[PDB]
Amino acid sequence: MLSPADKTNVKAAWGKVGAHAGEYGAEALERMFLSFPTTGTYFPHFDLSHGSAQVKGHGKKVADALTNAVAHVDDMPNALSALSDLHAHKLRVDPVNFKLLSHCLLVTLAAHLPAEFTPAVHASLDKFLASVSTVLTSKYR
Amino acid sequence: MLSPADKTNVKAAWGKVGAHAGEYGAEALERMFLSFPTTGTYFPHFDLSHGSAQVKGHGKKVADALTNAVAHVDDMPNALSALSDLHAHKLRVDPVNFKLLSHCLLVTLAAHLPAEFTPAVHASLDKFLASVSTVLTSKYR
Amino acid sequence: VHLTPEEKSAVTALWGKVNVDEVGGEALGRLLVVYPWTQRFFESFGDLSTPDAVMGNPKVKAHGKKVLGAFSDGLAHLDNLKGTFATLSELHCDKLHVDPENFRLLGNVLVCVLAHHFGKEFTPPVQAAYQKVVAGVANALAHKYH
Amino acid sequence: VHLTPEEKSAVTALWGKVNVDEVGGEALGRLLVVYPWTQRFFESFGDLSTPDAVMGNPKVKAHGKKVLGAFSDGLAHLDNLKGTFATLSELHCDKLHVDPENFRLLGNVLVCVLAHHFGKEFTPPVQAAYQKVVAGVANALAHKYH
Ligand code: HEM
Ligand code: HEM
Ligand code: HEM
Ligand code: HEM
Repeated sequence: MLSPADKTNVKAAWGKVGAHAGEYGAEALERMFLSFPTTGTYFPHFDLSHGSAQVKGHGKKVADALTNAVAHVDDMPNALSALSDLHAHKLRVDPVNFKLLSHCLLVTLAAHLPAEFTPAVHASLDKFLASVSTVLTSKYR
Repeated sequence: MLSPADKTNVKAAWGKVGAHAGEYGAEALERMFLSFPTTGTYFPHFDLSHGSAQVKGHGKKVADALTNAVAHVDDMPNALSALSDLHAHKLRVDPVNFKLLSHCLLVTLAAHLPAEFTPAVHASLDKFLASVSTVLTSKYR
Repeated sequence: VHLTPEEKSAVTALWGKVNVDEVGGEALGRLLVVYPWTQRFFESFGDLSTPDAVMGNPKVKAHGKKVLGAFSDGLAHLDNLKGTFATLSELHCDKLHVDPENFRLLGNVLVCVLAHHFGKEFTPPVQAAYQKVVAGVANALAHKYH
Repeated sequence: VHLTPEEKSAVTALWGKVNVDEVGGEALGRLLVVYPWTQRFFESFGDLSTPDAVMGNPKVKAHGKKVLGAFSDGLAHLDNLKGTFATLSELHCDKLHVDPENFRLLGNVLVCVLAHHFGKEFTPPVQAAYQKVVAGVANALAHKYH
């Protein structure tokens, strides 16, 4: 449950991301694949090599969805219904993995938004990614 | 989210627990302490000896709370608010421990309800314990 | 693993009483029913639409028997699980692409199945020994992932 | 842990650029802020009511340096984190009653602080090696729990 401060914190931080979200999407994945190699089991059809167009393209897709979620911070469940469906009924990624991508996205933002990555913003973003995670895994069973 | 099916399943299995809830709660704790010793760090003030009155006493308390969530299966967030607050604000039990107690509660029920512990009931009961856990951890941050 | 001798005996005594054929089918079916997401690997198994469809599917029962078969072997080399499971670990990773979290879910399901079957005989301390065992196998199975 | 010579060098060399004082006070404060429940062990520290209050608390800052200190000394025994943290492992269990999960949370916080600090320098491959170390340390600290 995101507080008003949190929603603010999140909108500010993502606000700074701007035209780079896609690149940050890609970089988070790359960090995820190297750090938690088990996450690769969901992408056997991809080339996980550095700067792979597949990873790149996928980073964009993840970024855009995050953007959309920040924009509908108030109506997440609804803004991401289709994605919750896709993941629950088609992809079927085990829920433990959502914590792994979340962490990699923090790391990525930390490394690129030094001034903006304060302890309070760090707390908000974590809660945010947790909420996004919850929504995407809400129809699993 | 619990379906009508789930609710019937839960009321039915818990129905059978009846008057044994206390003893089953105590037993779930003991199994938890023996299998996942790190959970003991929250009970430094307890005698965790076999048949400790404290554990016995604590088992009733937990069982009473679960019985209470079954009784209010359509308003759990409210029926458990108090307990949600206690856990978030005073006890501050790390979230991963909930999944550990859940698991041991499932083990105990299985060991005592061979006839009712069907695949379908097992699934409903798991979803139920996950929901109770989600409630008790909702106010953590 | 860290199994006291008295833990290794209790594991072994009980295991003597298990019908690997039956327990195998039960554990695998219960997994597909409690954590439906795990069905992702078995779309060629057919109808897994309801609990009855899963539990009674001849392919699920057969597979379960295979899995528990391999697990029973693991119980005789409790000293070298990583060794024992090496080729299987490589296969689950490189060919099957099975996320190792699946192995921990299956372990927990197996413990419930053993509790279901043995009732009171599955004492707090026997479960503690089996918890150590299922964790070691899941670890062994994941050891070759890269 | 199971660090490659290359991975060993990357850890070793970034560390050398670390101001333990600052990184340690920041890791511990962020921990208290991001995961508020960790504050259950620091009641005696004072006012942890706000991010500002945590980050400023010198008791926090000083505890942070003591923790990173010990951690720092552990990177010198990357081949025996277990024997290096054995007494610290018994202490956390038996005297402090600290749930090992906290070790994992800090590790993760630690990695976000390093990225925060080194931006560019903290590349994916360098993060991977640190991830292996934080896991390794957490594992070692949890080792003597019973
Ligand atoms: C932060 C939470 C996540 C978000 C917002 C997210 C979002 C997305 C989006 C937008 C897509 C593309 C949908 C389309 O093609 O229209 C997607 C697909 C996919 N996601 Fe998720 N995802 C998340 C977490 C995960 C995790 C943790 C994994 C696995 C570890 C994962 C695995 C996949 C896979 C395998 C695909 C399909 C890739 C392909 O075949 O092109 N997702 N996700
Ligand atoms: C869904 C599972 C849980 C339920 C229903 C539950 C319920 C309760 C209840 C009813 C009490 C007593 C409060 C009172 O005095 O009125 C309690 C206290 C407590 N619980 Fe929880 N709890 C759960 C999970 C956990 C877990 C997983 C842990 C740690 C492993 C934990 C640690 C404690 C502690 C340390 C106390 C205080 C005991 C005492 O000093 O008397 N709880 N819980
Ligand atoms: C105790 C843990 C497990 C053991 C010992 C085990 C063992 C085995 C064995 C012996 C095989 C056949 C190998 C071959 O085809 O050459 C197999 C195949 C397979 N296993 Fe595992 N397994 C385990 C857990 C799992 C779990 C939990 C899953 C998925 C949730 C899984 C997914 C599969 C799949 C998809 C196949 C191939 C089936 C086919 O199409 O023929 N396994 N396993
Ligand atoms: C990197 C992992 C950690 C290391 C290396 C570590 C190390 C230390 C050291 C060297 C001490 C000094 C106490 C003494 O020698 O008497 C200490 C104390 C303590 N640690 Fe840990 N620690 C770690 C993680 C944690 C975490 C995550 C927590 C809780 C969130 C924690 C809670 C405490 C507490 C409560 C004390 C006692 C301080 C006092 O006496 O006021 N530690 N730790």
